[PDB]
Amino acid sequence: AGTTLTVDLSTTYQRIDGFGTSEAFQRAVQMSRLPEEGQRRALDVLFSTTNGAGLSILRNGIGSSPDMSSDHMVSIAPKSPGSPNNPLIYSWDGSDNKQLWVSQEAVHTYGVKTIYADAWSAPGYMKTNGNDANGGTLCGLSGAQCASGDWRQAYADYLTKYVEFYQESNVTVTHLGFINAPELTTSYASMRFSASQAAEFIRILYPTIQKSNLTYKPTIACCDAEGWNSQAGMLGALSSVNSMFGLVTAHAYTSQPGFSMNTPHPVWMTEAADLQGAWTSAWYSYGGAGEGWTWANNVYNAIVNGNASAYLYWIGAQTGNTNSHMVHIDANAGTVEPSKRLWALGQWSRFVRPGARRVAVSGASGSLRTAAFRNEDGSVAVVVINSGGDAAVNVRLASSSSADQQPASAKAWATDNSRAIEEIQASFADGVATVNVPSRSMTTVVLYPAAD
Ligand SMILES: CO[C@H]1[C@H](O)[C@@H](O)[C@@H](O[C@H]2[C@H](O[C@@H]3CO[C@@H](O)[C@H](O)[C@H]3O)OC[C@@H](O)[C@@H]2O)O[C@@H]1C(=O)O
Repeated sequence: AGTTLTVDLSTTYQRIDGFGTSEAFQRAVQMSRLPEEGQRRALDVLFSTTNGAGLSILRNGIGSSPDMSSDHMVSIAPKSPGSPNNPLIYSWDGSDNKQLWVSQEAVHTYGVKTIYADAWSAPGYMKTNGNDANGGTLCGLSGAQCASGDWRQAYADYLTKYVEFYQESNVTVTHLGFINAPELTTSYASMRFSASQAAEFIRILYPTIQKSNLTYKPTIACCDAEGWNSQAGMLGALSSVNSMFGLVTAHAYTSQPGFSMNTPHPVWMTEAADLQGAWTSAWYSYGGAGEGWTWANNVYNAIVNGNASAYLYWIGAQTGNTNSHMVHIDANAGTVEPSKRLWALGQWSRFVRPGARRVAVSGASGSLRTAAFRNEDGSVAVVVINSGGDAAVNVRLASSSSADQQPASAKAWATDNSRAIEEIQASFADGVATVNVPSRSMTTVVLYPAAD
């Protein structure tokens, strides 16, 4: 009588903080160059819960560079004060590489409440190599002594000031990172920390945040390693400072998020993309690296197998013809073109809202991959990734709690080769939703308590 998926609300796993992306390295500046119509279409496809992906997290870069040449993110303190005991020279431009505008829109127009500010590097004058690019380490960490002096507290004060500048512009930074890919030396903003050096810095940053006049004390994150395997390798050294930070972060480049890390903290997958793959907007062709289907399955893997509480693609909107970004902007034409990778992330984010709890679901046939989430508002979202033909599915709840009320209505949306989070029939009868899950799709079925 169709396949029945039964949600067990009494078996719970990780909280979901949400889904998102970045506009770092002046990708936000590229959005700002669009006509007003195009700016709003780019902001809608990213953040709109009615006509967009409903992304619920924005990752901002804490600019390290002396200026905005090339795609560099200028620092709030680009000029050296000479000694780390001298006051830092802040030169706040009220733009932050156009990330403040994107943030203000995300928060005030679209209701986003999670903002993750992550430094790729300290300013060059705070580092062993005197540059924010080409690796090097923060002056004054163990094994990183500098003629210029110990810049560790100055770096903590600087990160705190950046958060303060966002606060005074009506945006709360909720999460704060001080490194990115700390195993990697690159030709752009980059900075090398060992796990011990990360733990040493957290000892200094934590009391700096805790003692500050910040209205909201942001959660310290570590360490945006390039994969699960590399980040897992840092957790031993980090365990001595588990009382001093509250978020573990890693990318999906050098390994996949396929296992639960041994950490007490929530874990986010903060960066993945097909960075160099030829642009495609396709949902499904053959399961290649850029296809919407592939990315819908990557998010599934990170949440169900990696115990991720969040999933961020690298870039939202950007110019150029690789899959590093979800949304193509043609600066000439003033056009915005979402790939089916944007719709893949949205097929999660629209229905699995911040503060959702992952809950057990059973009944899936071999062609179906399923997961279920109970939202803070009591709505229950059930993900079905269908690798087979169309599949008639029934969705129902069970609980061991008599406080859990039966749902009063259901709706369903699908993304596939012809649909972008398009509503499909959800035939509801006495607590059960019946849906025809399209061939080669990700479908989400949501059961709603009565608003009336
Ligand atoms: C087609 O060039 C693309 C690059 O090949 C690709 O790596 C990316 O380059 C960005 C760079 O992205 C980093 C990817 O590695 C991560 O560890 C790191 O966090 C990211 O920052 O970021 C710096 C920026 O200057 C490069 O452009 O995207 C390139 C693109 O043009 O899309």
